Amino acid sequence: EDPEGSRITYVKGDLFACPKTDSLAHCISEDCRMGAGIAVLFKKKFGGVQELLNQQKKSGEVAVLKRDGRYIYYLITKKRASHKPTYENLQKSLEAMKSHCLKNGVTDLSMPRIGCGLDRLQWENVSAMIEEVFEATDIKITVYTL
Repeated sequence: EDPEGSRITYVKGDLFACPKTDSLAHCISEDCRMGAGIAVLFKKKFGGVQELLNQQKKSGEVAVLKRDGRYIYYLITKKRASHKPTYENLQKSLEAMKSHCLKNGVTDLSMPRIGCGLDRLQWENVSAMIEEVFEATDIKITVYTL
């Protein structure tokens, strides 16, 4: 009797108070503008705007910063901040993140309800997508809501 446990755990609280060893993820546009929502706090806490731009990542890719021995993943899901993401680009970006996690030994991720709220995707779809992308890995995801 060897319980895998849930892929996704839900926590009411502050994403940025997650374990310091967890990597973090959220969604941004190719323009790397982080002027609304939780992105504002990613910008304040981790910076990296020019470093991210220099990676020249496109929709469906992931830009990455290393901060304090773990990673901050910038899922590039749309071209511009005022646009809306497709599920297809979100999936591609998550796959990209997964492959980086696996290459770099990341086993624990924390994130908000990615794509949802202002990006106007439906959480039931995103959670299913996360489950599909991370199946057959031992990467656990904690999703934070204030």
